[PDB]
Amino acid sequence: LEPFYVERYSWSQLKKLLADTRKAPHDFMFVKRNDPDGPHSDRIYYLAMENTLFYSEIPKTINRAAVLMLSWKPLLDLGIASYDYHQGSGTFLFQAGSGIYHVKDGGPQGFTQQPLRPNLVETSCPNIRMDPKLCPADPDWIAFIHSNDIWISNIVTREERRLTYVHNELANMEEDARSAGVATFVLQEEFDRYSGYWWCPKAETTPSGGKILRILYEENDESEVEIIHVTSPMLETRRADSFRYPKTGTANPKVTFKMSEIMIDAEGRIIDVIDKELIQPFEILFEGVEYIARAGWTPEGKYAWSILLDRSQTRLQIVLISPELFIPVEDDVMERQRLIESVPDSVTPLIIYEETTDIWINIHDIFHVFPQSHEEEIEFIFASECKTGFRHLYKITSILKESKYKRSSGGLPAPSDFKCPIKEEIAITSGEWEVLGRHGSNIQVDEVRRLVYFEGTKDSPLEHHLYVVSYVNPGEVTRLTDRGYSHSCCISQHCDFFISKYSNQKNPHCVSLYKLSSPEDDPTCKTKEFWATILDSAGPLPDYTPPEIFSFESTTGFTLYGMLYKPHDLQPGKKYPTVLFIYGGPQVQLVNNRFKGVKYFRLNTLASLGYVVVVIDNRGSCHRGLKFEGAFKYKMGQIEIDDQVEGLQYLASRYDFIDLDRVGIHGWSYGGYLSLMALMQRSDIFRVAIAGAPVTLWIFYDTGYTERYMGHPDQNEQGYYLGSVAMQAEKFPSEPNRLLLLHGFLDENVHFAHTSILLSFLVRAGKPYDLQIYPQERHSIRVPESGEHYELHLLHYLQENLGSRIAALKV
Amino acid sequence: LEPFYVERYSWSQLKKLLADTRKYHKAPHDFMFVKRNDPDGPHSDRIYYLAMSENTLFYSEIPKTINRAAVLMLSWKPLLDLGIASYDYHQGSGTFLFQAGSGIYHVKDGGPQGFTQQPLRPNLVETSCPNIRMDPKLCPADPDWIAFIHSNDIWISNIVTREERRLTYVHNELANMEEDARSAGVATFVLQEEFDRYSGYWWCPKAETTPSGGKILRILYEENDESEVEIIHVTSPMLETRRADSFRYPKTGTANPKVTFKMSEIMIDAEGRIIDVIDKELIQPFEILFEGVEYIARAGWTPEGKYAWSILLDRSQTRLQIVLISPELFIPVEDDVMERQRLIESVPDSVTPLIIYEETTDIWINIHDIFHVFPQSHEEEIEFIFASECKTGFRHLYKITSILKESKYKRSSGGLPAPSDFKCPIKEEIAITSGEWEVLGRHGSNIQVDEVRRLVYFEGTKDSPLEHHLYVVSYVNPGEVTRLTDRGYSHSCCISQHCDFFISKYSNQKNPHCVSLYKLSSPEDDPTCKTKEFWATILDSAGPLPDYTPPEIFSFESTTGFTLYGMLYKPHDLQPGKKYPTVLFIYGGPQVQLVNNRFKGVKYFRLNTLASLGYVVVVIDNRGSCHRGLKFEGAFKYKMGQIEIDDQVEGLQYLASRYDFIDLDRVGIHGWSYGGYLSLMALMQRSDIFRVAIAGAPVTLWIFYDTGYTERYMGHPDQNEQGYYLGSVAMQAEKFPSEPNRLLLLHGFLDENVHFAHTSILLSFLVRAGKPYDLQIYPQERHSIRVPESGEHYELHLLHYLQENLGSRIAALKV
Repeated sequence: LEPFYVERYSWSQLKKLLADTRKAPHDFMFVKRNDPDGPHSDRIYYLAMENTLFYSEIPKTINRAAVLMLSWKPLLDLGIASYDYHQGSGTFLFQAGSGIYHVKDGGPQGFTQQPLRPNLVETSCPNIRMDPKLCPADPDWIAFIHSNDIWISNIVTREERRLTYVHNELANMEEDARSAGVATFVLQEEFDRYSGYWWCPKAETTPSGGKILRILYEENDESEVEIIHVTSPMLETRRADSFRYPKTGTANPKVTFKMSEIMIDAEGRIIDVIDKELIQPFEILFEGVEYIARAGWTPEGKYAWSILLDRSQTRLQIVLISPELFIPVEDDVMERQRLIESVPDSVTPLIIYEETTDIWINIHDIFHVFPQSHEEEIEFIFASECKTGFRHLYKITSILKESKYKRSSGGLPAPSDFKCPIKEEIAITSGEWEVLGRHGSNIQVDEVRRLVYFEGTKDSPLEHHLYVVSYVNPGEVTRLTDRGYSHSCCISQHCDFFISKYSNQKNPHCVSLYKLSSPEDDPTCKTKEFWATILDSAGPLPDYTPPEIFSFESTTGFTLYGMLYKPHDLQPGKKYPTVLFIYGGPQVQLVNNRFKGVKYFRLNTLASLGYVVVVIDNRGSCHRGLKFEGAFKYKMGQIEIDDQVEGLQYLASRYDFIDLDRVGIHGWSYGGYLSLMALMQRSDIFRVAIAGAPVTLWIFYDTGYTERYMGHPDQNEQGYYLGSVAMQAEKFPSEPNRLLLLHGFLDENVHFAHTSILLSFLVRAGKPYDLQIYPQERHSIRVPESGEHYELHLLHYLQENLGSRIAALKV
Repeated sequence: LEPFYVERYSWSQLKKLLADTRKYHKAPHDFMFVKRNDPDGPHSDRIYYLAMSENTLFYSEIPKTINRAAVLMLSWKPLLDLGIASYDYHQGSGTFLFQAGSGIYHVKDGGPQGFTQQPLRPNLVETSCPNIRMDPKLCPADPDWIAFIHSNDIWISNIVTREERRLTYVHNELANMEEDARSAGVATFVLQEEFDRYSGYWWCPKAETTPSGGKILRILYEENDESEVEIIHVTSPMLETRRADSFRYPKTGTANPKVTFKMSEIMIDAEGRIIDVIDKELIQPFEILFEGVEYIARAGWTPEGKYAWSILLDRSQTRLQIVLISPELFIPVEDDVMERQRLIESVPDSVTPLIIYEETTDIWINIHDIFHVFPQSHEEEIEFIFASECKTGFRHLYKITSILKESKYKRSSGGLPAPSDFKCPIKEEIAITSGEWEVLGRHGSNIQVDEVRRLVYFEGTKDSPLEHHLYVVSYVNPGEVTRLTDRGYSHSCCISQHCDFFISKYSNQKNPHCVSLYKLSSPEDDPTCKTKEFWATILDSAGPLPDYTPPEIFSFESTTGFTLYGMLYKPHDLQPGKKYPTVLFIYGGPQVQLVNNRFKGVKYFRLNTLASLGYVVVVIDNRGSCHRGLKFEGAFKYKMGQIEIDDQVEGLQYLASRYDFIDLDRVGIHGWSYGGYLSLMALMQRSDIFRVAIAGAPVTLWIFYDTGYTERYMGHPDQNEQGYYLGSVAMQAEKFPSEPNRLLLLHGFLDENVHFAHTSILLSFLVRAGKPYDLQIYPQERHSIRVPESGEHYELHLLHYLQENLGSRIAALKV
């Protein structure tokens, strides 16, 4: 064998090649036409290219010889991120820039043929308005956030009112702290729980003959949370912004629950508002809870629910919270004494389902609730990894029992006093595969036919196929998407059509509309049909040779998957240099059968310079159950590279053109962390390491993430020590050219402190580094000029220290 | 000629190279002479001084005669037993006062109670203060009393009655940064970094006697209000915490601190106990009495304690004033408006500030520590000696006499004073020195005045710009400036208070720093004439250092008119036929001369270590440097960055003709602070000359630097749009090389002077202009690199960078 060498370009010549070589539809919704005679069945509304609202028409019959391309009809007159709806009126609502707008299409006021004009919601608010949500009960009321407080605005009467008076926007950060109706830093980053207020879909009637609308919300008080100083984006000022960051082992925000009551008289104006806190403290009612993972209302509207975790995140609880638990707020001490006794004892919180595990609770969106079937029962579907070790739907019926705790007593509650008995727990699915419940995946639930649809890993972990099965008497799981592709699917609310954003490794991404059929003898059975196309493909894209997906049976008893990009125009005899992209952290799988030319376009660019690009999903990656993910608990850093080195040596034996005297590693966030761990642990295997936003020291990262995977720092001092590359600075090479550090100077998530503190110890260890800073970038890179420079320095750094003979000369 | 290429060592090898090279390796200061007054005794004087074994007070015995056959070494008798930066002394009682860490201690020696023959135990001054007590000062009138600062307020403490008392209630320590930020007795950031004025309060040297038998002491003090000053954030040394400390930094063009004089009258009874302390504001605002003044440069008191004096600059630093301020100008602080109005009218209109000297210049005023007031001979006049470049363009001594006239300004009348209303007439202004050379007045250089013989001793550049020398001259009939120090060495000097001895710390390019005592005699026929004699050695030289070839001081007649000096490090073992890679070291900014006849082996050791590995090392002092007059220095006024490289190149090209071993196709440049600024400018302006540029803590953008410096040399930003733009490398990022392995930035992450945002914002524009950089951060370091482990890693990454991108053949291959 004789080593291949890559093109020694200049700096500007590399900028040439990048500069030269150069979003999908989403948020679908279905509305049927109520059309006695006419042709079209449905009219859908969705978001795509500024990025705004489109609509389309679904024909009742198609010429099955030809392929129907559906038309992108524009819904608006002239981006848009997330919209709301109310079918009973047709009332839309959405955000675009600072302003909020509304139209009508479907309901009592017709189907518009042409693009209807966007009518604005006017305001008496001094600041930007965030997170607009429609009330289902009243189609005319909406709610939104303004300076960490909830307002409501009426888009016909033009009547506005501030509901929560918590955040004093004139007072500064250090003294203020509180919020009401927004999620904190942790709950948005680590739990994808972006909103913090939820409308009630019903309204109680008053003695005057009107209604009372309801809004649930949490009240965070971040007073004990650590203040941290990130540098301000305007480097001109030479100042830093103070923002709250609950570091591992420190206090999280003082969470507690609240609820509103808006009396609307017969005319439609607000009578009088009542703001309501809990009957007792959050510590006493919900004992040992330290996070509010999700919340919302029952379709009934009688109970408001919330999923609640303990601090270590090893105890999920689903609790029902009836509005009769809340009382109005009062400064008068003995008036509240009277308010508490008038509320009964039997009106009590109800833990309808508790579960534990010695790994962790992965929080998911899936929680369908059925209408109140029997009197003191609640039928509901829920997902859980706890039982089998894999996420499966369990139909549960919990007895809504009167509590053994009476607050009148004076005594304090025991741990089991709000635990409901279980009538049943029917496992709807089962196996060595999971149901998906994050990133827009959930469950479409037919209640007449009594079915349930879902995404999962049944056919393969590499493909996210659509599946269907009954919830009453469950059994066989019917696949609804063609093999070889991966699918992020959306089913109709009427269960007759479904749309499937799909791609694979060779062919780019598309979208397709599909019709579901069902024999009239048997509701259970369902078959699909290729109905239409919403977006045609980009074809075998020019200059793009993808990687062939490989798997290998690991020495740890797992089928570890991987992507292998081979050098474009392959030379037998001449072995090539090798580069290894990586993330290998929780909540993320890189290797699946999907088009990796969109986001991972550069990997292909490296393949067309003579770099062997390899990618592996080590133990810890998602979509493969709790036991596979759970491998690294308390042991982040320690195992991951050994899986990568193993999977690399499978490619080394099979394909000997991979030169293991020229091995490079690169990644972002956790990816950069492992890239440092690679060079630190395996100096012998790995030549160069390029660390993007490296987590160098786990005591600096937030609670929500780190306590989940590593526990509380005090009870795992070694796991933190071993998992923190900053401590182990002496273990790095005494050889330059092998350690590049890349980091955004304004990083809120993986603080630049990680890099600076690592560098501090690297300096006193006497260890060389190379370093680039992108001073205008936060966590990722969200500016063209920075991104251009990153890629430009990446390819040149590899060229100068891995690929070409000048790099071979440096040793 | 064929190229030379340096030997490639690894990172691991060079670390050992630099370690071993350093495997080997503070002088005395703050001297004082006290007479033994022992006719029978063998010693005339005893000298006290600060030095290291731990920096502390020592002493030696100065004999009345010596064995002139051999060299007498002086025994360093330690005064103490338990770091002392500075110390105070009262001649009358023999009382030492000095901060040492947290505590403020005192001992007695050499006064009326005699001279000890062993160490003395330091006696702590006890305290109710929670925090560390900074800036101790003995009251000259009463050595029982002292003053100090605590949380930016003046406290006084008696060291026998144990009485303590806070004198100012300005800064409240429990309240945070933004909501408070006032101070009394303390010098602000700008006054310490740019003007080297470290104290902000001054004891009135004499005591007034009350009718009862007690006495009044006085402390003049500066009261600063930093409310309007820019609050800048720098990262906290505790990286652990991931926080940033706030402090006040007047950026170029922004608000400076708002200042004023205040006086504290301390009435003490006949027992030594505080009766009452009155705090006194000025009778009119500082804005009105001192029109135009931005900085209180220096302050103090006349010998008699009759007037407080003050040296005052306007914001542009073109106008300087010396103003006498009577204590009668200060009236008590009264909230009661009817009471104040009476206290205003109590003071006569005839009492008024006295601008006893005023001068302008179109270049700038360099502040200095030379100012000597005489005994008051005539009752409505004052004599003094002062230094100035404003007359000839070179810093010289002038014996000014000023007439303390009554002002035409009466406060009574109600209006504001005219610009000339406080200006005294100058009765005479005798020039004591003159020529194209300067007297020195900073970094401890100062005059000593023999008031009996009517002479003045001083340091200057008369013989050479490369050698500081002591001189003596009359101030009555000034003429022959007699040199006292021996030629061939440069001299930092100290003269005895009795003018019969002088100490020198001297060195030269070959010989390390030696410290010698010399005795000053005079012949009976002419007391104007003075002659020295080698009396003893205080500190002996370390002797020419092993493996240190010192450089040679060259010079060239520049095309700009001036005789520019430099230093040349020839590579060790020259190979005729082979041409070496060149490394240009630079500061090349104001207030600094690198090139002079001193031993550069201590500080600039690695310039030699570069030469031993086969690098030519050049250092040039371009137009802007100190010690060559104001005209020379002024060169880059409004033009920083624009002219310095032209001088550096010209010197480099001068060396290239005289020596062909300079490979001009492989030349690098390196420097710190202003050195790093010009190192960036070298690459930005002269790509063709300079392969690599290694820039330490570089000033990238002049609006981000402080008022006191930046406006001195560049004026107000509004008044010099172009000079700022052209002088700011951050604003000209597009003009950098697209070739990598040329630009290297170094910067201390915790820097207070040249904030790291200079470097970060340069990178911001280098990125969005697609230009490559290399970077090293030193996260535990401020402006200069302090921690030894951090310094070694800089020295290492310097040599390796030079090796891979300039020196060795692997660098040549990279094209």
